[PDB]
Amino acid sequence: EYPTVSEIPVGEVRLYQIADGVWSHIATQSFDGAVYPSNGLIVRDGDELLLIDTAWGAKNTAALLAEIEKQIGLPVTRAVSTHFHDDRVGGVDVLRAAGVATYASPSTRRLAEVEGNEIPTHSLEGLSSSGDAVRFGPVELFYPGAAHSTDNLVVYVPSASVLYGGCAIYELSRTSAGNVADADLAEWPTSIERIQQHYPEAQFVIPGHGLPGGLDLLKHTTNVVKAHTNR
Ligand SMILES: [Zn+2]
Ligand SMILES: [Zn+2]
Repeated sequence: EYPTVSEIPVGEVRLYQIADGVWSHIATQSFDGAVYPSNGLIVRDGDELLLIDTAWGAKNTAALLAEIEKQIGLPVTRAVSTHFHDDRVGGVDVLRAAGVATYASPSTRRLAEVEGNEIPTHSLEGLSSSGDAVRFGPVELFYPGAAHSTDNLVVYVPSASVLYGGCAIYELSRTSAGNVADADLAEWPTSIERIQQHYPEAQFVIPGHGLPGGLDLLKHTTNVVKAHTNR
């Protein structure tokens, strides 16, 4: 039922309905000869849509917009990128050209610039300190603290009890650390516990990469990160 790499041709995107007015988007990218899936989120905002994260590249992100307009048929008016990596900002230029207002925290925008990645236009205030939350249309944005990256945000949809962890949260099948080049291993379990404290009622938890689950994914991620810490 949830799509994997084997169900997604190169440069295509799939939409998966999680709950009423809430979808994930799933795309793939090839890295060093292996193929990785990646998730974002789409949340209905009345008669418009809010996008969370690009689909990891210009071509994928163009495909995403085409699939949204085919399947849902409401305008994507705003996009939020949850950290500075290319799976989150890669395609911001496509979105911007298409008339989508692109947003990220000032932390994310600065780190994207340093990496020479695409840079969302707008800055999101009110997310600079661990435990900070702001409402953005139909979602709450939450800065849990440094984890996968120092700027990583999580997104909650209160209407549907959907928690989107992005790349701060690992799927259950992931048994060893992923890309930790930009991580704060020391703080990552603390940051996960802020998430648990703030969204204990979450019914659906979506990782940045791989299969949705429940709140078990939070402790799962903590285990993996602590094991890596002790490598
Ligand atoms: Zn990342
Ligand atoms: Zn990622």
